[PDB]
Amino acid sequence: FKPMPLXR
Amino acid sequence: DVQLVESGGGLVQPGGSRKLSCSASGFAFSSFGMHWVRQAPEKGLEWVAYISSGSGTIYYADTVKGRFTISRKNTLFLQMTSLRSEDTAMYYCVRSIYYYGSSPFDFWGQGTTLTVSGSDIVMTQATSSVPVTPGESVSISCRSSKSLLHSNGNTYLYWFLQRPGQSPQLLIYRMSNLASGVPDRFSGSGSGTAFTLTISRLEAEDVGVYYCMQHLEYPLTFGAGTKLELK
Amino acid sequence: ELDQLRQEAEQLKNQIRDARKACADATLSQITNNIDPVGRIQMRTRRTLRGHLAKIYAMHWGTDSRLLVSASQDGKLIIWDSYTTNKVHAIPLRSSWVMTCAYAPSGNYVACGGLDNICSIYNLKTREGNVRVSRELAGHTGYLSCCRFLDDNQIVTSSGDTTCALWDIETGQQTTTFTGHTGDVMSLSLAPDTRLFVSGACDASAKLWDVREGMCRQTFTGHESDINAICFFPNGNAFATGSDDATCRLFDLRADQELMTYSHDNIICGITSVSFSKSGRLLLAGYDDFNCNVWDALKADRAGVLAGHDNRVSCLGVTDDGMAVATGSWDSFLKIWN
Amino acid sequence: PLFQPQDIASMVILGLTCLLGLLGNGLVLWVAGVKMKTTVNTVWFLHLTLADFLCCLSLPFSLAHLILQGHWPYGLFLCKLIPSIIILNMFASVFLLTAISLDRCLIVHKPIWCQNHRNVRTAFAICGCVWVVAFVMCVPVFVYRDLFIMDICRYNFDVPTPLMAITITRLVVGFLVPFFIMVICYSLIVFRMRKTNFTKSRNKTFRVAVAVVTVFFICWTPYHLVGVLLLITDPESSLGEAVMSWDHMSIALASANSCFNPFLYALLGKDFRKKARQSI
Amino acid sequence: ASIAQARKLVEQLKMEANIDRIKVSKAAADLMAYCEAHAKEDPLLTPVPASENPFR
Amino acid sequence: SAEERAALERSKAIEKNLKEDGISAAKDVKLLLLGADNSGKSTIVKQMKITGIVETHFTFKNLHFRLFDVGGQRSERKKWIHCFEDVTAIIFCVDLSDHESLMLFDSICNNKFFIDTSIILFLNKKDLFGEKIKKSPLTICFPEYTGPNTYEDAAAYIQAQFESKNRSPNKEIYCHMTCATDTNNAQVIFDAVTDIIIANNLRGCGLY
Repeated sequence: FKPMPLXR
Repeated sequence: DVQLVESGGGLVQPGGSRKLSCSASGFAFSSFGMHWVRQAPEKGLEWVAYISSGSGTIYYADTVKGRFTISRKNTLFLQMTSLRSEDTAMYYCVRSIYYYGSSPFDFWGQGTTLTVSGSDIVMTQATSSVPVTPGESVSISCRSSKSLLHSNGNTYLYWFLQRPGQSPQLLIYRMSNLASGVPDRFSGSGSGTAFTLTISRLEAEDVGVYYCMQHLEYPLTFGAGTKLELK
Repeated sequence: ELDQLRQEAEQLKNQIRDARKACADATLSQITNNIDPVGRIQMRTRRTLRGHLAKIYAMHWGTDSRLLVSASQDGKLIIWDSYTTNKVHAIPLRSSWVMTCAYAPSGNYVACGGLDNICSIYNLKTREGNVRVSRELAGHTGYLSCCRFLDDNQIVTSSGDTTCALWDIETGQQTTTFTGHTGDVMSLSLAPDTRLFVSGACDASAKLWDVREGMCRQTFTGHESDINAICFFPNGNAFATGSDDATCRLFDLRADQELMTYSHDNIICGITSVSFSKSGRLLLAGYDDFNCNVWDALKADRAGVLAGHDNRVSCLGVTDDGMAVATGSWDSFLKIWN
Repeated sequence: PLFQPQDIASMVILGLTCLLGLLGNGLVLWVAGVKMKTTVNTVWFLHLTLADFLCCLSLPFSLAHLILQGHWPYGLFLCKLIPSIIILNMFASVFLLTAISLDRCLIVHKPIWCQNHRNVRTAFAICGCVWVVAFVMCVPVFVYRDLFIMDICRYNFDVPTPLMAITITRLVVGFLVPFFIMVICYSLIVFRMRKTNFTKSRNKTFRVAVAVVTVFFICWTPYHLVGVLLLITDPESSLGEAVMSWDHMSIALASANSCFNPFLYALLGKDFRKKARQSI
Repeated sequence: ASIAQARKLVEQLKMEANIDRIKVSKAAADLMAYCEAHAKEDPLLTPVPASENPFR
Repeated sequence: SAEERAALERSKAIEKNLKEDGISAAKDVKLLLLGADNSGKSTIVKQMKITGIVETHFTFKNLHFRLFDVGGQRSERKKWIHCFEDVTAIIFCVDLSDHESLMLFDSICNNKFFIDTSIILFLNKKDLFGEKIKKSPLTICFPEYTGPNTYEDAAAYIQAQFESKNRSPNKEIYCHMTCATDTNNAQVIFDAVTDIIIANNLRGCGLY
């Protein structure tokens, strides 16, 4: 699982 | 005029359930706080229940809590469950208003008779009986287990008069003020823990039993009572 | 005979003017120059009574300096407890167009009035608990602009029919009526001894009255517009008048002339209320510019600003003991300053 | 370069947006909730600017996250609460915009009903319902936000079908329904106002309506567009890399609506304009 | 017609033209003396301490 | 805090009652009656049924009106006219049977307290105006009226004279003619009030 940028 | 007539007593088997209702007419009952005060066949007054205006806050005594409930069309109900032998008394109806400068406990009903076959501010009326002649000044004393001078500067000692064969009347409220209609001869004083009501120019109609009550925090515990018997 | 009457009136006016001019040997400003100034009087808001929903037109204190009564335009006269910011009573009014209120010195009655041409007396110590209309006075043709309590039985009122009347709250009849103003009367101040009172009408003239004989005693002039407020000095020997000409003027009863003009070139909004301090040293005046100024009564100087109102202040009043100042504006909020 | 051009643009726009939105929302909320009373008209502005202020105050958290990697040097419960708060404030903003459009259309078309049954209490009730709906739709964020891997604030999906469901509900209820409701309401407003009874407000109403709807479109379309673009097929293709790169600018555009809203909505009434001028 | 009003105005002016007057110097001195005597009893021109202030 | 709690409860209860009463009162529509003496205010306030201020209330198509008549105040208007700053509209009635009213309209239109409130104009006694027009020219009141001596043009000129007194672009002056024998006054007032309500609500939100 690649890291996710915040928001969504 | 104001009227508080009530009924619902009689002879009750132990463990039975009764309902006492207080009829009010002649005043704005919707905006007054109604209490319940009882008197044993020989003992003094003892507070029972209190219901606020709008059914907001209801308080019950330690010996009453859990078993008895009160409720309010201009009628006050007091549901009574699990009647025990200690509940024999004469139950009275009392109205009260609380605002700045108000006169709580002003009017008392005619009462009804019922027969069944640790932080309290204890008050003592040391003199059980006081013989006094007409035209002579007397003194009625009272005490308290805790200071009754609140931080706001108001002492909360209420003096009551129970004429022989009649409902109690409010004579002095807030330990210094005189109730409506009370003759000017009465005057009450005191400070902090000890209080005194001075009766000057005694008349025939002032003979009776005088009572002491506190209002700093519930429950409202009364005194034993001083009998101002004639001569 | 009209010419003779006019000549007599002109001669009498000239005689009064000359007599008043001869007695002005010195002014207050030339006398109180060597007293140290009051400095800065920085008052901060202590309480903010937020109960109303519409404009507030009047506010009066009780004699105990704890209770106050506000008569707003929402048709409600809520009696206020200042210390706890609590509502103690809520008296709905028959006519919602009310522009005056009065608290009895004993504290048992509250008066009200407005565009109904009728003064209403409410009993706050009824046996039944609620508040009832004890009496409804009638007899004014114009609107009732002010009402003050002499005692529990007599009430004196000022109305827009160019007449002020003395009433008896028992029989509800005008015991004595006062005439002489040429226009609407919109202010009234009862003397501390309750034997005299003065009225400021919209004809730009102030008059002194005697309650007993019912005759006008003195007439004060000097304003270029309608007088909107009036108030006695604490000693009862002088009084202050605020007008719509942005000026507050000080008169003397005995000297019978003007003494000081409380005006600033920067001020243009009118005055709606004038009140003094307990020692008679300050003069708090309510302007329509959304703020109240504190004037030095002895040197005609400003001493501070009681800013904080979003709209015009319509009523001002200080307590009897002088421990607080009350302002009531159209923003529906009343403020206590100390 | 240490930062990619898209990352640089996203960071700079985030900083500018955070500063401007903090200032504007603070001023609007302060003025409306202190200087003036809460009438029926100002309730909507109060709640929308509150949501925008919360979004702008949460934005520096995004700024701090978007520096090196985003391994969240802040904890687990905070990792479980911050995204939920961010999504809550953003979607509360869009829902309150839709509610404002509905209220305006209802005022125009049925004046008697609004005059006779609409007051401050009803506005508070419907606004609270809007807030509750936003909280409910953000409940999945709270129950799935977690520092799962932590070796990274992974989004829990315990290709995931629940991810499909979440994206579908987000897109539908956050873009399609509000857009149609707002467009229909403003179109009906202008159509009714083109009935010759409105000779002094048709131009201003038309300009405001077109500005509001076009700003909403250009602010929120990239968000869900890339949300569904990166969710289809393996992003191994150049298109997948491209959409991953634009994701930062996409969330930046989504956030900037919070700062754009106050000028377009609250700073329109003459009374509010005068109050803001006086307060400054 | 207006003869009665003219007579009333003349009588009122005659009554108001005979009040005894004192020089303004004495009035100003009396006002100053009243303000000086009660300076200590005015809590507005001197900030009352928070202990004595009931609105604190 | 012994019996101060009960005082706090009482204060909260009466505060809640104040709020409820205010919300109940805020629904009503408030109009203000104005006009010269015997202009026809009494006729149109009695045709809608139901010495101080006289308040008349009636409900018409889900709206509760409150007509406030202040004709009994024989004093200066400027000392009590600010009481009605929040009225929705002003009903101004002119008796066409008789220039003494144009000045009053000019005074009330440019008043600082009524720079945003709409003014509704009713003209009464149409038959009387026609009879007077036949009997006497309509140029006696207005010397500068160079036009035909007919009712139709005279009414238009009167309306123009009264409407030209407006100076604020943010207000409207509705007009109407009455014949003292029709019941359309209620419908006219209802339509005008709905228009004014729409305008005020749109202006409050900033969409105007």
